[PDB]
Amino acid sequence: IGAHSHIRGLGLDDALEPRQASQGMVGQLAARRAAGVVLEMIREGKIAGRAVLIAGQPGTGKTAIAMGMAQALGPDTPFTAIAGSEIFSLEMSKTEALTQAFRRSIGVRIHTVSLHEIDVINSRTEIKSEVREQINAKVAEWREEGKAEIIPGVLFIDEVHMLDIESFSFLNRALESDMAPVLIMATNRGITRIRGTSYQSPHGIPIDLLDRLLIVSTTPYSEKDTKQILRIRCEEEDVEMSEDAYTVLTRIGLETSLRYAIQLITAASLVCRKRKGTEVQVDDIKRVYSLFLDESRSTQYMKEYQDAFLFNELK
Amino acid sequence: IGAHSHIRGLGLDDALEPRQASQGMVGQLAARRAAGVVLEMIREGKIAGRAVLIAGQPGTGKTAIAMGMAQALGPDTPFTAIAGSEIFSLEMSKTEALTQAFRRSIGVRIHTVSLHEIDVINSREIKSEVREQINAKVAEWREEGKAEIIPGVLFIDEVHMLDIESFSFLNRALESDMAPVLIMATNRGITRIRGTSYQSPHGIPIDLLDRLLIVSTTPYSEKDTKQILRIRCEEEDVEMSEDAYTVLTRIGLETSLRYAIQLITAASLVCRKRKGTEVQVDDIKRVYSLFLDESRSTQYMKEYQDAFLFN
Amino acid sequence: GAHSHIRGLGLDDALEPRQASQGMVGQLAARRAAGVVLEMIREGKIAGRAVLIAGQPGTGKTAIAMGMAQALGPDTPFTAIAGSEIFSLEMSKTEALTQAFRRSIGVRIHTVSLHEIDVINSREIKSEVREQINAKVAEWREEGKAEIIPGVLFIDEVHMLDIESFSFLNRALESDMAPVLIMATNRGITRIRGTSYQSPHGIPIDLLDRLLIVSTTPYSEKDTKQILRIRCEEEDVEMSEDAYTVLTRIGLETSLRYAIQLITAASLVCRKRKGTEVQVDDIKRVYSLFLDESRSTQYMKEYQDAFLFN
Amino acid sequence: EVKSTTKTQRIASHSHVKGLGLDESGLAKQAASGLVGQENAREACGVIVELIKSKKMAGRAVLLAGPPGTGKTALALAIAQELGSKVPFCPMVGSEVYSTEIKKTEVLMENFRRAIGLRIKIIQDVTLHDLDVANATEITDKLRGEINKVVNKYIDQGIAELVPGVLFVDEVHMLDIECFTYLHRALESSIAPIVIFASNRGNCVIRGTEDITSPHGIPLDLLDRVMIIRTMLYTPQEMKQIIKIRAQTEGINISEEALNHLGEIGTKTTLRYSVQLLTPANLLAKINGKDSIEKEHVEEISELFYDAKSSAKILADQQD
Amino acid sequence: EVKSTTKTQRIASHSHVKGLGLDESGLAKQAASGLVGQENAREACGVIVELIKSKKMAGRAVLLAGPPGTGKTALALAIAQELGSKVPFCPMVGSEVYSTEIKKTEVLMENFRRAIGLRIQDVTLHDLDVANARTEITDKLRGEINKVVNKYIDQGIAELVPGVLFVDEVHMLDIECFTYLHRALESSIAPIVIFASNRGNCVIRGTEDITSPHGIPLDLLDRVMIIRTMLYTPQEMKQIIKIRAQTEGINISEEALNHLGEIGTKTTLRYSVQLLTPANLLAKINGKDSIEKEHVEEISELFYDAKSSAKILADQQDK
Amino acid sequence: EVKSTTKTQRIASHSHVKGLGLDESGLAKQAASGLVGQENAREACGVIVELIKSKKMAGRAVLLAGPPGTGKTALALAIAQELGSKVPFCPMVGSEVYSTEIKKTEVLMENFRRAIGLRIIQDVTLHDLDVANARTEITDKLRGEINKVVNKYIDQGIAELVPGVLFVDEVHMLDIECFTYLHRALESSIAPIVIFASNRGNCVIRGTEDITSPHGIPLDLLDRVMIIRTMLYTPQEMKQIIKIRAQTEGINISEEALNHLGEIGTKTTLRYSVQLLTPANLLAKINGKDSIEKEHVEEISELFYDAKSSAKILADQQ
Ligand SMILES: Nc1ncnc2c1ncn2[C@@H]1O[C@H](COP(=O)(O)OP(=O)(O)OP(=O)(O)O)[C@@H](O)[C@H]1O
Ligand SMILES: Nc1ncnc2c1ncn2[C@@H]1O[C@H](COP(=O)(O)OP(=O)(O)OP(=O)(O)O)[C@@H](O)[C@H]1O
Ligand SMILES: Nc1ncnc2c1ncn2[C@@H]1O[C@H](COP(=O)(O)OP(=O)(O)OP(=O)(O)O)[C@@H](O)[C@H]1O
Ligand SMILES: Nc1ncnc2c1ncn2[C@@H]1O[C@H](COP(=O)(O)OP(=O)(O)OP(=O)(O)O)[C@@H](O)[C@H]1O
Ligand SMILES: Nc1ncnc2c1ncn2[C@@H]1O[C@H](COP(=O)(O)OP(=O)(O)OP(=O)(O)O)[C@@H](O)[C@H]1O
Repeated sequence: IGAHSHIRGLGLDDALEPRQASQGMVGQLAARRAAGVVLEMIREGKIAGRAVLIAGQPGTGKTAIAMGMAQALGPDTPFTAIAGSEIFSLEMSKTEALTQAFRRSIGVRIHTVSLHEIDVINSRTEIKSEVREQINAKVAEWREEGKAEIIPGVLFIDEVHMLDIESFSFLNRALESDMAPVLIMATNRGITRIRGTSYQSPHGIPIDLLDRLLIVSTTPYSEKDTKQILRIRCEEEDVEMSEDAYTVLTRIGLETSLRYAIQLITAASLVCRKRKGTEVQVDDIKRVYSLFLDESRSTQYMKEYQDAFLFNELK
Repeated sequence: IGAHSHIRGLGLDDALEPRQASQGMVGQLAARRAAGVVLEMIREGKIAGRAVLIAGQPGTGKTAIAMGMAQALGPDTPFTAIAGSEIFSLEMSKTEALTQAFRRSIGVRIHTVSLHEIDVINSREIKSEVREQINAKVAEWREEGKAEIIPGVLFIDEVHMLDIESFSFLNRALESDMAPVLIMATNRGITRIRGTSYQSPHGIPIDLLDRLLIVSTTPYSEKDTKQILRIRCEEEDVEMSEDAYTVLTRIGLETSLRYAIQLITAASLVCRKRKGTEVQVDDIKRVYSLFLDESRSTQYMKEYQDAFLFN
Repeated sequence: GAHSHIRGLGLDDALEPRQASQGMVGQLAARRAAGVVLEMIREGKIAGRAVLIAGQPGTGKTAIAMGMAQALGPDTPFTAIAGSEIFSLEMSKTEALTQAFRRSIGVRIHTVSLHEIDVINSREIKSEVREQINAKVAEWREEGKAEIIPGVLFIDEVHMLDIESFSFLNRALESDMAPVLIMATNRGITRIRGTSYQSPHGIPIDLLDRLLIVSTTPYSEKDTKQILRIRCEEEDVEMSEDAYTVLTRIGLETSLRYAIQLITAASLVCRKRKGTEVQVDDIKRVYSLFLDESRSTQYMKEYQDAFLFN
Repeated sequence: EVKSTTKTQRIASHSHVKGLGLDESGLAKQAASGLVGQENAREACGVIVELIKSKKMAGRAVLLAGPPGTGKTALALAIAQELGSKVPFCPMVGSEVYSTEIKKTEVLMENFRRAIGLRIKIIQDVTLHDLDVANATEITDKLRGEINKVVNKYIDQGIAELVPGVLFVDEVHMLDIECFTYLHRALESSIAPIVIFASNRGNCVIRGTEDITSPHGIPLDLLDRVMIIRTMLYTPQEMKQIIKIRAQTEGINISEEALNHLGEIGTKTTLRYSVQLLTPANLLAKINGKDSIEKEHVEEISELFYDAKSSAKILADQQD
Repeated sequence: EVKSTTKTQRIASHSHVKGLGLDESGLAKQAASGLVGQENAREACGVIVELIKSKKMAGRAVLLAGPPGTGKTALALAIAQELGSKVPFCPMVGSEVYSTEIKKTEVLMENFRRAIGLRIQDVTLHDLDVANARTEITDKLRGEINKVVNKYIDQGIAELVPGVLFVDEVHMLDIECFTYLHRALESSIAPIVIFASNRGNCVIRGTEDITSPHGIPLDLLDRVMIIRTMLYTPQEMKQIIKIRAQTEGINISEEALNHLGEIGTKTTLRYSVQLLTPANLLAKINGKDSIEKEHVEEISELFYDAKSSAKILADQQDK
Repeated sequence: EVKSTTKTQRIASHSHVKGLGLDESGLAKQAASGLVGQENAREACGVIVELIKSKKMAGRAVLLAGPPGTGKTALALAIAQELGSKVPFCPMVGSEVYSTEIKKTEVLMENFRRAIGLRIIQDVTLHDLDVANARTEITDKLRGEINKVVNKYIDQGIAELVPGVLFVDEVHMLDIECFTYLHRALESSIAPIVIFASNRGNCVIRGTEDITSPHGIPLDLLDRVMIIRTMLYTPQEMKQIIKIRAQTEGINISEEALNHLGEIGTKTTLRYSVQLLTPANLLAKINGKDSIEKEHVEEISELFYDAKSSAKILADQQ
């Protein structure tokens, strides 16, 4: 089961106004409306030489908004979401990792198949430079024939601040293509040094690329919006839960993270299943919270430990 | 038109005493005299295992003195002036860049042709085998008597740019019998030696410093600056008013001689664009407002960055 | 040799140190603990373990390691290397360490180290050559014509090793014929080379957690004299008692290494004037001639500091 | 036959820049040839134009030093316009040289070839790079040697004439010591384009030196051969003026109230940010069934979308 | 036929750990299945076990976070016990990837293959790799075994049993290794990856600037479930040391055990347990049936713990 | 036949150094064998000489620790002179190993081969034999051929091996890997006597970044090293050395000029002072003068600078 399984589009009306709860989206109104304006630009073909940045704290639906945009663009539109750190591979070049990420977001119609799938099919049965060169000529023939349609999708780069200039320059060259997908990046970082450079820049993105961005901000969720997201996620993970439990899990979510709160659903349901239960109660959420820790509690304990042994270095 | 086109020699008498204004050289007296004593050493053959360092602030005639020495050595003597940063190439090894710089300064008489030209002729970085053949070819011509090896002058400006790897190359390079007279320039005092964690005067390893004849250039007065500008105008074929020279030298002293000279070409165009006949103060004044000196260029950038930091 | 006098640990049956026995003087606690380690090697209870001798320089860390190797057997292979020795122009850190390990693993026929067998069937050693010898020795062993006798590998200046080499030792000690690894250092908490992390003795925590850590305490005037007295006997140097009194003072004030270094030089000064035995004037003169690493530096500090004031 | 390699996405924002807008004497007009204000930098570019034409730019390059969104690129394009139309203009960013699959020399070689053109005598206007792709497996330096021999024979015959253009290098502090050495050497050639640098920084460490700080991050050897022109921030009147040209160019109707607000957004952020709001603001108006952009549309787009500085600030404040 | 590649020297210290010792409901017992105390971490591992068995550990990993010598390894081994006896358990240290002669990918590939087994013959995927090479274990040889194994599964002669891959000193893996793990963790036939940490926020190796919890990239850390292990009470300390003594067949007086327990409080439980062998040999030398207080006291004086041995030096270096 | 590879430009400054100038007992004389003052370091070198001759330098090396221009090189050359004349002496600088076209091992192997000689009476070094066989390039395959030839000549009795002195200046410049190459070579029976030189105190060992040790020498190697301190000369010892140099080179100098040239030494280094002799002589020759007078020295000292003062001029202007 996918994390954004509930997201079926941006859920805005004809006037690009967000509906509070529609198409799997909840709240995050301003960002959803701005994402809608971007859609109109993709459709009107006014997105050339531009990209999207979704700047916001973790668990504010940056990926969910990006997913929504891909759903709203079409039911077959290729969506690829990757982390910045994912391109730093033992078995792959940063660019080859990014090339794969790009070709995953570019579709070919017959049934729709991504350029990357076509590469894997005519490979292992990193991708060969000659193989891609053949497919690029193959798809050029099919397109000019009219038997195939090139449908550019959405490429989402989470943790974008993880990229270096070498990879940032790759994206510029990549977006020069006519079949280039709509690049949407995300970060929770402000002014940071650009990796591979001695220079600092907003979100750690080179100024030349920032000057071409449509920057969107995701604001943090309220108790109401958090509950609604958990309520939706339970439905997707097929988890029945009490209202007093939702009240507690949202509190946990607000005090910790939405990720941690969602992480507890699967575990809380098992605790409940192990005793009959029928639906997850407060005691179930409470017990599962004591069992598994959030990254903040986890580090606080380790800090307390390491700091106490450092004071030992004196006595 | 070249920057040192006016420099025809060191402008010294038989007793190696500088003439204030001679052979295209103005003032810079002690360094010129010192450069003359170095020539006597090259001539007597007492320069083996030694080199020259012209240490001085930018625009004090370090290159001009190096140029005057090369002119004074002979009309055919090979002179090669390179920047320290020029050896850091995309299409070339630091040493291969330096090898080319050295072979450009070593001549072969037949019409004099540098060893480097002979390499380029029998080539299109140059092949290791190609140089090895030419080195054997020139060895035959020399022992025959049909060719004469005439070592010249290699000038390395911004010398502090070089790392130990390249500094060690120069030591090996100067071991050769046909090695040119290495003259190096810098405006840097104690700096770390590139490629090392150690600091040394001028960023030069102590082993090489212990072998140098260090010549120091002192900055120019209002009089000497005017005379250099006056000379440069003559070379660039620019007529200028006396009141304008007064202003341009002031600009030169307050900024740099490079910037003051850079203005000549621009000021003459401003003048030419309105008839003028000769460059006036308002021409120098206008061209100063148009084009910036690097000091002004950065000060404005500091003011910008600092204003956005406060707001 | 520097440890020519060391003929064992000089312990009784109850593993109690004898103060002066088998070439060993004082350093009692460190010696007794080394004896406990021997019992573990013999009882086959040393698997997945290694030894560390933490102690200041010239406290017999190498001497104790030698005493253990002497006590294990007369034929037991002992190899002592410095940490810095693996950082070679003509050799891989691991290949340097592979050689160090194969030098400490013996083969009985006359006993010959695995490394000697490599050199014989060679002139870094070829990967294919070792692979053949490893199969060759496997046949001889299973036949019964040869006996594998694991010895002692001593890595002095251990803090010099990086994680790449520390990981090699872990893989190396996994072998059944692996020698007893004895490491020594004079360093407390230091960064692990190749890492941004600090650890006692600059050793990774995973390896530290497996170590039997012995501590060598510094020598007294009595113990220092006894070591020099022993070293003179080995270097065949006759010396006056008044001279021994001075040389031990020099030793305590400087290092035992430096006081030992002077013996050879002092005897030559004496030989150059008849003498018969080294006198105080001989030790005094040789001290003025050659400097100890600390006086050497103090003079270099005094120089640099004087030019800083001018 | 030609094909044109030209990266139109780049020069798209300057479609309105048709020259320097100088008078017969050489003085700038408030608004002329698409350019508004920035009179002094424009006048200085005029001198640069005459020096290029008078063959007095012997080994010299140009640096445009000014804050972002002050028309440094627009001026470099205007210089190319003024050199006579169909003169190549190749805008690039210092960071382009840093690619994993393509060598630094190959990024630079291509951009230089993109900046040197040919006039064949209908008159065909081709760049040296258009000819490179016209031949092609992959653009090797062996293929470059073939074109260079062909081109050199056409010149000597008199069928074609070589037109060196303008190579604009933005974010100069991003080039490394080795790239500057490649530029300086190319800048010494007779058939080279006029290299135009652009900086918005002061003293910088030269990339590849780690310790060495020099003005604009340019080695002093090259900087001695460079002529600096200062670009300045626009007044709110000059701001509205530029934004209006862009709106007109794009065929976008905007109310004077909306333009005034869009002018003050520029003052707060950059002119580039303000100009870029026009497209979304127009689409919002079209959605609302409106002929032109009104203040509400601009205000709404300015609230939905952010500028790097303010979006990064939002985060840092939430984090504190 | 089998051979078993298993590095027994590693798991040797945990020979006594036979399971989590939880009751029918899922609550821990003071002492059961070899485990003493650490009840909450044990109960949390119980949930992890049921989630693995219920196929609910979809792309999820586990991190055990606690001070050294608090049974993080013992628990990771107990998880593997609780999964089904002859279920592979591959304990490794983050620093293992750093070798001069062997590639990072090859160290990781081997350890993953060492953690995925086959089923009655019980073989791991790595035992099969060596059975063929006894030139060198190439990825071409791996492709042959993978085709053989996949045909056996579809036929029904053999069944694939994914085990536990325990990675200690996690802060030691570099950004590229985490990318290799994360990708492997996405596979259906992957083992359950269990990380271990006693560190807080660390710079991610290969980033130089970037600090994240336990040195794990946030991308991977979001897929990670954290269980906290804690320091043992002096009563629990003596209890564990006694199990170890019994396991090794070592007799120890209650007075000696009490002292050996308090040594553990001062140092670590690991240090205390390790003193048993030398303390026993000293007793055997002294012709004694069991370890007495004197023996423990003598061994504790002759041998040191890294912290106190390093302190001795630093103090001598001050004087 | 011989050719002699010897880099004469190096040893040229020490043409006057003919030995240690010690008396029958082993004490130094104020001035003897070309050496002036530096009595204690000279006496210490005397012991080193006897230890080399008595085969007691078993794996041991030497370090002359002292300020620049205190005869560390002159002493290392005198050690080679005292070992018997025609004993190889190979002076080198730690930074020589850092070359782009030549491997560190190759720089070191050449200098070691340059420091081990042969007596056939023909006096050849192992490196002279290497070039003789090459006059493609000196490969280690060519080295194996010479080594077999040389070893058969020794066993026959036609030639005898004479290990010399390898002088390594600016020791703090060698990296951890070079020291490992030296230490290993220093363990050989047929090795030269390695003589290090340092004007530095504690240094980071090159290739370690964090690790500081005396003179930048790894402690493993430093334990096998014997330290001899060289000290600064008084203006009189200074003047005496300069006078010897002037005489050697065949340059006439007034005592007044020599007194000033001695005090220039005190202000800068002895090396700087000695180097002023050639330009000062040429200035006198230009002025049509038989000898160097005070004016000539004063003029040369004003026109030319010493690295320290020329760098200071810059920093002060800055
Ligand atoms: N406005 C929203 N409406 C519906 N579901 C949402 C919304 N925001 C977040 N979610 C859901 O909550 C979870 C967290 O959202 P998401 O992963 O997009 O956050 P994020 O800001 O991208 O942070 P990160 O990816 O770094 O963890 C997902 O399962 C996502 O689908
Ligand atoms: N307890 C001892 N009994 C006899 N000889 C000893 C003793 N301790 C040291 N020595 C001798 O004194 C010298 C120095 O000892 P050793 O080399 O082992 O010290 P260390 O602690 O290992 O320091 P390092 O090897 O770093 O110089 C050697 O010749 C050694 O044999
Ligand atoms: N003086 C001007 N007159 C007319 N249009 C201008 C003027 N200056 C700038 N523009 C236009 O305003 C926009 C921003 O200017 P430009 O892109 O050239 O500035 P910049 O200083 O080079 O910085 P950056 O490229 O980083 O945004 C472009 O659309 C440009 O064409
Ligand atoms: N709760 C427990 N019950 C029984 N034995 C335990 C328990 N905890 C630990 N042990 C045992 O005590 C010793 C130390 O525990 P372990 O090695 O698993 O701890 P750790 O926290 O992983 O740290 P480290 O591996 O660095 O020493 C081992 O012998 C282990 O089997
Ligand atoms: N005691 C001495 N007696 C005679 N000549 C000496 C004496 N000391 C030095 N010299 C000579 O003075 C000069 C400088 O000495 P030397 O070059 O050996 O010193 P250094 O300490 O090794 O430093 P550096 O090589 O960096 O200049 C040389 O010409 C040398 O031969």
